[PDB]
Amino acid sequence: LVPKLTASVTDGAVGVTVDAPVSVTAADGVLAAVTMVNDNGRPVAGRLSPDGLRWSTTEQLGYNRRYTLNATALGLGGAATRQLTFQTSSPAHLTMPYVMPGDGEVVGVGEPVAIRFDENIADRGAAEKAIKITTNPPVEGAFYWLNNREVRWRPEHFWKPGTAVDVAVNTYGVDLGEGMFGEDNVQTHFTIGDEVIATADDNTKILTVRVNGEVVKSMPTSMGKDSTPTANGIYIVGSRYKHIIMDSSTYGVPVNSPNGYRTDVDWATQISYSGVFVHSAPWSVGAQGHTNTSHGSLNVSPSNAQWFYDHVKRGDIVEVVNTVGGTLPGIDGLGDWNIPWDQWRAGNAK
Amino acid sequence: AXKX
Ligand SMILES: [Cl-]
Repeated sequence: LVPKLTASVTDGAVGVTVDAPVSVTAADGVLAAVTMVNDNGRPVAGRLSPDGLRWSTTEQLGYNRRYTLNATALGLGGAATRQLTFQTSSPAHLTMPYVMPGDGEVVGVGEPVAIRFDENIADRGAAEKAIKITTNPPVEGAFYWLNNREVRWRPEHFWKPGTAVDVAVNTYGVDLGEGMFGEDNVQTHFTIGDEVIATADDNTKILTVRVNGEVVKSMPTSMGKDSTPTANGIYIVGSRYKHIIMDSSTYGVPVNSPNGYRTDVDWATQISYSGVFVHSAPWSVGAQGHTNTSHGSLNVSPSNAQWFYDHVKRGDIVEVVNTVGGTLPGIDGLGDWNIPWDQWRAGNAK
Repeated sequence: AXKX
């Protein structure tokens, strides 16, 4: 038999994607040698399999390049040689993905996996396909887009403590639509810690922190007044700040408008992108536990706000009930759990 | 322009 040469590309091909290696395989024989150079004549690092039947590139291939593949094979019935030249995808634009939570972080039972692209994603399906989530113990999850750039992944219910999550965003070489290609791959890993659920009950005006079902702290709170009430629902703990200036204009409300404000506060834990914080409020200690006086944030005592900062972590849960407000939007950025699972699972890749 |  004369040996036969097969490749993962064809001669004269254009738009060869670089999300996978280029490979050459031999049948009815073995590969004697395979070489690959780019348009500037430099070799491409590759490796021949021990059995001599498969050759594959071992380094990242580049965008908008011309490669020349040269392969020679040997069999009982003579030798076979081929040359192939192909062109890789030429993006119109590159987009870089940013993953949360951080690599090695320990986060609460509510933490969603977040892939924030820095461009609009025309082909949401292609993005979802390039993201591999792995969980141990394995638990079901699904993708849902909060806007044109950020997509989230979470299970039907809060994470189980101790679960290990692994995220591979393999977008390099992936055509994300309208000439948009991934700039790089990202790989992160995080672990779920203790179940921390804090319930802010407007009927008692108390914020109770439960760790694995055990009450560990009770905090009088003053939430948003009737005109600017705190919305009910599930809040995900975001960032923690030793101190921060709360600026209403960050959310589109001028500081000097009737509902505006600019307040430097201590021990601030963000629980919504709309501007809700758990923070120190020494001015409302008397009101805490009795009357709502804020623009929506959970006012608590300095010591309690500091305790919250020191003992609550990213991804923990704050649940607000019995307020005169509505329900936190599901696409706030930290309100993922207010979206019904059936709607989340269905997704919105379009 | 449309990055950020
Ligand atoms: Cl080069």
